[PDB]
Amino acid sequence: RNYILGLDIGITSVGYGIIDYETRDVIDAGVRLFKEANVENNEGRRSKRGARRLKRRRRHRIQRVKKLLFDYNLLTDHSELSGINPYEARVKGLSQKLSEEEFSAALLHLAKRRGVHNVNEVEEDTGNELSTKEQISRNSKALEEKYVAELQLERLKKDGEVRGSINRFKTSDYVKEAKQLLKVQKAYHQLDQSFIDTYIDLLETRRTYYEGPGEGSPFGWKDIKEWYEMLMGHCTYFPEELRSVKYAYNADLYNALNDLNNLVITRDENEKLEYYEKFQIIENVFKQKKKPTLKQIAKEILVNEEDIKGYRVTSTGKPEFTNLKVYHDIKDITARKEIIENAELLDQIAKILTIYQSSEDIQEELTNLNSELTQEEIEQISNLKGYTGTHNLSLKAINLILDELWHTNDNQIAIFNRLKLVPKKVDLSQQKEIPTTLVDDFILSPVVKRSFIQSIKVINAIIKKYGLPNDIIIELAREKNSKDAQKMINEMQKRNRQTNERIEEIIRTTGKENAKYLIEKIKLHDMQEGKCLYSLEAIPLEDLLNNPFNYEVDHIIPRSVSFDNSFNNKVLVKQEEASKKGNRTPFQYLSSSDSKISYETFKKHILNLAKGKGRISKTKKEYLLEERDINRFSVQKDFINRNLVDTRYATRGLMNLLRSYFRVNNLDVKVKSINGGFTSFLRRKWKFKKERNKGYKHHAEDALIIANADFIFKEWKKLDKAKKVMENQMFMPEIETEQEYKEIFITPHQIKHIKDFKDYKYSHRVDKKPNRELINDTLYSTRKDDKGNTLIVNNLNGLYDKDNDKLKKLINKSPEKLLMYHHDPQTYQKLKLIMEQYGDEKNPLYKYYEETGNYLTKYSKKDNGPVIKKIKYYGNKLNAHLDITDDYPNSRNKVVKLSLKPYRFDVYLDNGVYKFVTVKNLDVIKKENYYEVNSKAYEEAKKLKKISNQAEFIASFYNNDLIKINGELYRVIGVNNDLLNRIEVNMIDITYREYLENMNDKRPPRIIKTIASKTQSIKKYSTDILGNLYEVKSKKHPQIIKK
RNA sequence: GGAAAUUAGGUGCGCUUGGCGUUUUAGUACUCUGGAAACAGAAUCUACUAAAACAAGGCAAAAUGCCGUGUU
DNA sequence: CTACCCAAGCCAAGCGCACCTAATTTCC
DNA sequence: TTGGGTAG
Ligand code: NA
Ligand code: NA
Ligand code: NA
Ligand code: NA
Repeated sequence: RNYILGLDIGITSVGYGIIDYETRDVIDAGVRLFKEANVENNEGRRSKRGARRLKRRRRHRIQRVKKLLFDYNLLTDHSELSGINPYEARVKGLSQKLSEEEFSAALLHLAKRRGVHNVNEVEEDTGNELSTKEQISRNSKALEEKYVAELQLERLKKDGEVRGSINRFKTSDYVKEAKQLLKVQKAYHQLDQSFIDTYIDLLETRRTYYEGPGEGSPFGWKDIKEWYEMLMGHCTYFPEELRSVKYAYNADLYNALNDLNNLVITRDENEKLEYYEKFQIIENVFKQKKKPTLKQIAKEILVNEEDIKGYRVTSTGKPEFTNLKVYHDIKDITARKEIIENAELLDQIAKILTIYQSSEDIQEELTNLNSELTQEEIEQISNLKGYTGTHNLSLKAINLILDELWHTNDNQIAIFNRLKLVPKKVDLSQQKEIPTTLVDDFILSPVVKRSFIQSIKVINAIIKKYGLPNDIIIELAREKNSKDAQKMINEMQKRNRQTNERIEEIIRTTGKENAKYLIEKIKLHDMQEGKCLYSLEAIPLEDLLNNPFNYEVDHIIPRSVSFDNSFNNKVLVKQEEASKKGNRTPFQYLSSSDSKISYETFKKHILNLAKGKGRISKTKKEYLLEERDINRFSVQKDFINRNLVDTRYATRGLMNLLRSYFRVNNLDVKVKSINGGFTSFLRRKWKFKKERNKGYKHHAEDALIIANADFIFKEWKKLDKAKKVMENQMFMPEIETEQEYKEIFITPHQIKHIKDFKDYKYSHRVDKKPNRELINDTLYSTRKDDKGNTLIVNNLNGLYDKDNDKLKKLINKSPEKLLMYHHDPQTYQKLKLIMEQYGDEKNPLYKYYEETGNYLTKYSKKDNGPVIKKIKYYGNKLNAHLDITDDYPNSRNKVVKLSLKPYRFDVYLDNGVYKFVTVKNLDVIKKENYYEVNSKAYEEAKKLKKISNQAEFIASFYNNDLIKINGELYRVIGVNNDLLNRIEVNMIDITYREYLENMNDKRPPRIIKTIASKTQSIKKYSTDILGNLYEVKSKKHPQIIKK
């Protein structure tokens, strides 16, 4: 039939509501669910990618230093340098002789940790933060008379350690020390100047941001030109043309001419500047003064400033005129007419200055110009600052209309329109459905991008199954992400705690239990300092408590135009003032005779109220002092745009995409958005359950409410004015009072259909991506007990943190797990003493150090033992793991990584018994065009699971795939335990965590299913994006993945 | 609403580095044994320093070498 | 099996371009 | 939230 589509677009969900356009009965409703596309995910990938390069290039630096030492025959395979201490050698080499083994180990150590380059220049007063800027400053002061190696050696002898936060130095300080060392060791070893040059180079050299990665990288570029051209944007009017450099000469001339052509001069002659005038202006004030002032242009044209209007202006109110940057930058170093009067050359100098990023490359590229530039000039030009960014137009666009700017008075947009040049757009005439490719182009957040792409796919599926709707109404989340969302929640709860405490304070003080029924009026009362804002008369709290009906909550701006139901549009006033005011603004009401006070007296009170701590809302101030005319349509448009509709950038982009698609394919579909604040008002007034603990269906419930709102706006003729604005159609009945407003929207008994609806559908996005995180980073050592079991060795760090009770619980439950319990028991007894004395304290080690200022030290008869900074203890028995012991030679024990991230599991039915094979991310291998499962790993896993050749493959299960275990349908999380045949699932219509909360069940909030001989049946289900269920069938395990 | 410009603020993608962190091994300290000491042996607990590995792995051949946790 | 338990790499410094917001001038 | 070992 004819239907209205409502969309609730969220961070992790897209809820849709389908309701009849006439009957207002719900056809269908559901939720599309997916993971939040938060920026930290890709940040993690980029961060790891950067870390790999750092480690790779650091290693490559060392190898080259060693390869250099090999070539000069200071190092051999046979040469042994193990006992040597670099800090001792590096200091000794500064004034004495070193062995070929002792000298090289000093050079190698320097090459490994070479310090920073960029931080160097600027000192920072020490706020005692562990900042690089602060630390570098602190070391420089302490490096005044000493070299780096010297200072480190002193710290080593004096403090016992070198490494840490302090070990941050400038690269120059290392190089300075290296140079001195090489100068002294120069006499004792046969080295040429090529040696000392190559090493210093190797020590200090690092890639630049514009140089990028090496030759192979898909992230790299061939040269600086290709690098910049890829990044820079394209012209608005010529898409094929690259933008001009922001400060090209012709670009700024274009800017200056637009300024002059926008001017209006009041005089007997023409009000617009003639060509000869603009020529004189450009030459006599623009090419003469760096920052042209209004006076200079006025003096040139022989009028006063007051006669000149229509000029760009700064926030101070001072005129802003285009600065000819290149012209003056070059003029200052050279006044030769050969250079300055050459626009083309000035253009080329600007481009070179902007594209390339260092003086040296600038010089070379400037030299390649074969201009009339003196080399002395070129070197001077290369140090010019501020050549960054692009103009929004190409030189092609700029040069084309430059004469027109000179000889007409039309600005750029007037000329472009006259020339029939339209800003580039994307055609959707060919598209069979609403495209998803365009989303990134107009989006800022990764979170919003995914939500939009999913939203579009939801729409495309709905129109395919249901046909086109007349109306699409959309609401977006207030939060940009979940972290931001949680912050909103915290502030909400905190405010609630404050108000709830305030109410308790009143019932204890007055004994009037009525206060819990007057929260909003009390909130207003406290916020308004106990005065009626319209009469400025005092509102005694006792009278408010006893007779609350005498004091009315009035809406500042009438909701007939404001559509604002929030606390910001509410004021507690006397019933008499609220009655007299009617459908007016405070300004309109207080201007009339009906009012007790003048608007000025009112304005004064509000302004003082709006300043200071606990002040009135800023939005409230803007409302209370609204002096525009409410009946003016333009003003009504502003309020609708602020409070009734969603005019945020992301919303506009998506909405325009939909409208553009429909208009081009000539589809009569009306698209609109709605402010979340207004829908919340509806849900509140339509008496929906306050506590949203029903699970995912709330998203579909919201979309139905959103769809119902669209229905209401198309039902009434008084809402036709507002409906028109929401649908953005070009251009009367209207809501006249507060009471009328309530009648139209507060209709709780007309939406029972929504609440009674119980046919919600759910769609969970399935993840099948290969090569995600393969395994946890942490390296673990192992031990073998007397029983023969290999045990994981864990570390206890942060023993002196306040809230760290890990050690206390460990000793009370299992002291024998401490390796220190078996070896060095003297220290254990020393620890146990500390533990027993502060048993009540969460961390006995914290309170100790807090009181003594000293840490637990290893036992020594001389009381000179070392501090204990972390304690090893035995963990669980080793099982599922990654053996990487081979990376560590002659290691007495196994070295492992843990948590083998599963890709999927394949269920087999083997002789009436269900079993499954766990496919790890480690088992999926990449090829140039595709991923494939390791057959040797799969068969091995098949054998370890005792799967037989007779067994038949049932299905594969990825994350969020639907599974029916013994007749109950769940969604797959993943393999929880391969060895114990335990897979983890969750509920489809709700989280299992919340399900237990509703039941007040204290069981662990995780569903673990065991696939064993007691398992009766396993089926694989799936859904469309709308949440419609269906069963699947397959014959063999997919071993090839395309990516 | 759209076009250009000026200032301030913000978001993302990409690049370039720093010092940590985990682990092994070696040396030293610490503990234990013998000894007048030197020193040797044991232990590998705690600490410091150096060398090496750090998503499994895949390329690549003197290289400011390259890829491997994102999206679809 | 149920009902537990544990533990999971991290900060700081540059840079390019794209995009957005707010304010100001003109015009379409 | 999730790999996965543990007590009973
Ligand atoms: Na480009
Ligand atoms: Na620049
Ligand atoms: Na009055
Ligand atoms: Na940025």
